[PDB]
Amino acid sequence: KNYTFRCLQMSSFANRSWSRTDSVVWLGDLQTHRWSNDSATISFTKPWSQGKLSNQQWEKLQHMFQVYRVSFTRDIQELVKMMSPKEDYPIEIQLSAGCEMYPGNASESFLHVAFQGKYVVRFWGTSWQTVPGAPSWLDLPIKVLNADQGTSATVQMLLNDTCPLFVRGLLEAGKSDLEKQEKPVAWLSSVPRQLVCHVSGFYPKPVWVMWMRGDQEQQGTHRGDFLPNADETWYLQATLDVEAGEEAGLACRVKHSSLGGQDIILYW
Amino acid sequence: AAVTQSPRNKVAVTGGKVTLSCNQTNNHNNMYWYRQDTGHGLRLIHYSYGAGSTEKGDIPDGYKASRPSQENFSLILELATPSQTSVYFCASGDEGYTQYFGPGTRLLVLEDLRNVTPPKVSLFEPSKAEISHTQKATLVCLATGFYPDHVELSWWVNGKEVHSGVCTDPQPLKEQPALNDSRYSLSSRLRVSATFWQNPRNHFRCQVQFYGLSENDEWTQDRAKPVTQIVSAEAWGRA
Amino acid sequence: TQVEQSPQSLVVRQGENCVLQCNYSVTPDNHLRWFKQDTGKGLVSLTVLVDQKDKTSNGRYSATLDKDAKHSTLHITATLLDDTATYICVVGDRGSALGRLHFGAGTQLIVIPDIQNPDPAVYQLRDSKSSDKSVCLFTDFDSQTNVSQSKDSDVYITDKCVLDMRSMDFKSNSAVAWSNKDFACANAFNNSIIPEDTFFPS
Amino acid sequence: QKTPQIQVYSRHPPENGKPNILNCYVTQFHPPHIEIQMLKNGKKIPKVEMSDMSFSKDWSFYILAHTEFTPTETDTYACRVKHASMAEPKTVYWDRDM
Ligand SMILES: CCCCCCCCCCCCCCCCCCCCCCCCCC(=O)N[C@@H](CO[C@H]1O[C@H](COC(=O)Nc2ccncc2)[C@H](O)[C@H](O)[C@H]1O)[C@H](O)[C@H](O)CCCCCCCCCCCCCC
Ligand SMILES: *[C@@H]1O[C@H](CO[C@H]2O[C@@H](C)[C@@H](O)[C@@H](O)[C@@H]2O)[C@@H](O[C@@H]2O[C@H](CO)[C@@H](O)[C@H](O)[C@H]2NC(C)=O)[C@H](O)[C@H]1NC(C)=O
Ligand SMILES: *[C@@H]1O[C@H](CO)[C@@H](O[C@@H]2O[C@H](CO)[C@@H](O)[C@H](O)[C@H]2NC(C)=O)[C@H](O)[C@H]1NC(C)=O
Ligand SMILES: *[C@@H]1O[C@H](CO)[C@@H](O)[C@H](O)[C@H]1NC(C)=O
Repeated sequence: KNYTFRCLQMSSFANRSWSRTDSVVWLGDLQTHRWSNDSATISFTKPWSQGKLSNQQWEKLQHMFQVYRVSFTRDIQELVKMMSPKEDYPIEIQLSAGCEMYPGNASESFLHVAFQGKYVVRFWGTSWQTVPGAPSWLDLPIKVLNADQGTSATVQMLLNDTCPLFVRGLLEAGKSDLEKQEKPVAWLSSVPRQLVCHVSGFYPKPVWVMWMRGDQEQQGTHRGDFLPNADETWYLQATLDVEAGEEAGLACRVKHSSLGGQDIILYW
Repeated sequence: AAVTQSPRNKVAVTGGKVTLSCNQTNNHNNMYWYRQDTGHGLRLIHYSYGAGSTEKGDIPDGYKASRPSQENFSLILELATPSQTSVYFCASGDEGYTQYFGPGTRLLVLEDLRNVTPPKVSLFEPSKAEISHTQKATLVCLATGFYPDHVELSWWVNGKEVHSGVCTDPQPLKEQPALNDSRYSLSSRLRVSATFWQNPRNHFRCQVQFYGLSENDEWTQDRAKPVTQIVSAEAWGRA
Repeated sequence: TQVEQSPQSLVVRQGENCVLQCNYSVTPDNHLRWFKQDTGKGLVSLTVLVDQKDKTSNGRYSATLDKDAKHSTLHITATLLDDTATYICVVGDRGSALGRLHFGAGTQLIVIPDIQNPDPAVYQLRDSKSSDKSVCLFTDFDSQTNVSQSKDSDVYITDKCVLDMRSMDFKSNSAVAWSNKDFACANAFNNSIIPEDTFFPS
Repeated sequence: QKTPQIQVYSRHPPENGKPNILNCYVTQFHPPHIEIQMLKNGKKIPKVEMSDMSFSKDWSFYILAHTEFTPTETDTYACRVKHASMAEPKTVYWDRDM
């Protein structure tokens, strides 16, 4: 299982003065940190969210972000000034940073930046560069950000070393939570005729759900999207199109790792 | 990578328009205006990221900025006030952190121009006693009767400026301290070797650049209009 | 004000070394720069320090910066008369043009010049355009002598000032006194502690 | 802009009289400013918890609202959303069967 660590930052600038920045952090599909605009410090959303970092290492790392957040806010504002009247508020910046962990001690880090909902910029190698499709005016911002050698060297440290190291630490510390198995519960219902198999409360995400006459997998089964529950489990429904009257005979089979080979079967 | 400011010195009345200019030929996108007041660091007034753009700094009130082109950033004072008396610095830069500073511009904003007066300049010739006692010759220059205290005194020998062997009073003295609008006086020295002074082909000139009124300022009195002007005194070396 | 310099001002004899402190609260602190400013003049850069713990030198100037302490110093070795200036500490909050600079108010230095061979005299100098007007020049005293102002407001006496004949490597102090409204050169500096061996020519 | 997708669903299988938790999942929207309300019989329910906002790989925002409820035969439950991408506020109703 390849685990992706994600730092998601979203920043809104309404006008020249007003601004908020909120962040959430994910390891796979589990939230590990929240950092809202209102809060001076980064919140742990899991007991093991500090990973294997000492207190001193964490304090020094948080402090770096604390400065980054304030600095980022102003730099966007000065960039908007530098570009105007080409670009103007409201503005939405999103960042997606982190690493993907692989078997052995291999990994891969990324830092992607979105402007008004379009991916435009990334950190790659030693510098910022625009990705294909990006407007040319971004070349001024990029040139300016690349002048800052201090920021460059730090971001290279974060992506090349801090991320992988830290996530290895997170994977050890949070193993119990990551490997948890929660059993799904299912129930049935119809609607105008369409049949619905409700599966909810399962962890982890991979699940098998099919409509069945006896043991002939109905080809017509349509899976919905995976919808989350608050308690960090999943919900999913499979719908089957039918002619009224022919419901009797149909059953719902549900396979999931938590069931330990004891598939849930639910006849109508 | 050089930057210039004009004027370098300006005496102005309240309610007047003053324009401070900066020219920079380095193709730098960015220009900045500061003022320096004794007991503070430089403070940012306005700045510009390029042609047509100007931005407020930390102390923008009373000033308006104008960036007509890549090379000109200009600080406009629409209605001048005494509180704007200061020394103004212009700077430029590209994407990097370095700002390259201009040489400065002194502004004095007076309530009234009624006392402005150009100086008299006298040059005093080296003493024969000094020459014989030291083998050195000291000329003295005296600028007197001027108001306000905005004068640059400089020494020229055969049409070239000399700094070696020169010293000038750090500030002028009041001729009448029991009065609020006393005229000022200032002295300076140039010491050369006696044999340099003894040379009748060396031409010595003390020069004072006085800063006062402009051709555009109104003048309501009878004495000549105390315009920005040069007043000077000169002597030839003698044996 | 997030940038504080110390001392406010200091007075030093030529040849002596001195040290200037800068302490700041600027965040972040990408770099610190030291400027020199002669009275009536612009800002000349002496050095710029950029590393977490940094040291640099430029001739008789050297400097350290310690970012954890948010503290820098400027060492001037073997001070010369031309070192007389205000010294300004500047911290930049970015490694690019997006940054603001935060200026200290400066430290004022005065270097007292070393007069090798004193010879205090008082001379009379004549005006070129007219032999009737004249000034009275007190020169070549050492830096131990103070020039006190005149008792009479008819008379004008300037404060001492030091000139350097660079080519001859020669420094000398001087003061000038005058007054049109009977006045003469023995009378001129009566209110000052002029040395005992002062030359008063005929 | 993206117009919000709203999806209402219950945590446990629905039984009249039996306390439960009801979810409103709001997705696919840009920009991030949103007002999400959970309504009982048209009236705003008070103790409504919100997940932190987040976004997918495609940069679109999502958020989960949930609240304690008790499904009865009579009571109707809904999730009402206001967002700039919409002239009118959009209300999706809880249907136990759907
Ligand atoms: C990144 C992976 C995460 C690592 C694992 C840790 C997990 C912790 C979980 C908490 C998650 C917290 C929320 C995550 C949010 C995602 C953020 C992604 C981080 C990548 C950015 C780090 C930049 C750090 C360097 C910095 O603070 N630079 C500042 C401040 O830098 C100043 O201070 C800097 C840092 O100070 C230090 O160096 N301190 C230091 C202390 C001790 N020893 C050495 C140094 C440095 O001096 C630098 O030279 C100076 O300029 C500068 O102002 C930058 O410009 C800020 C913006 C950078 C983002 C650019 C995005 C591009 C947008 C394009 C927009 C298009 C324009 C539209 C108009
Ligand atoms: C850190 O690693 C990069 C290698 O490239 C990495 O870039 C990161 C942003 C991240 O996305 C990561 O997954 C990705 O693989 C080094 O860059 C190389 O540096 C050399 C010499 O400095 C250049 O010649 C190469 O072009 C450059 N590689 C690429 C692919 O651009 C970087 O030097 C290293 N830095 C540190 C401080 O360890
Ligand atoms: C998001 O947080 C920032 C930083 O905490 C807020 O900016 C501050 O706003 C307060 C008033 O709330 C001011 O006194 C400070 O000068 C600001 N500090 C900084 C460092 O910028 C900002 O207002 C918050 N945004 C929202 C929408 O609440
Ligand atoms: C900026 O936008 C916010 C949010 O839309 C608004 O409440 C505020 O009035 C605006 N502020 C200014 C100074 O225009």
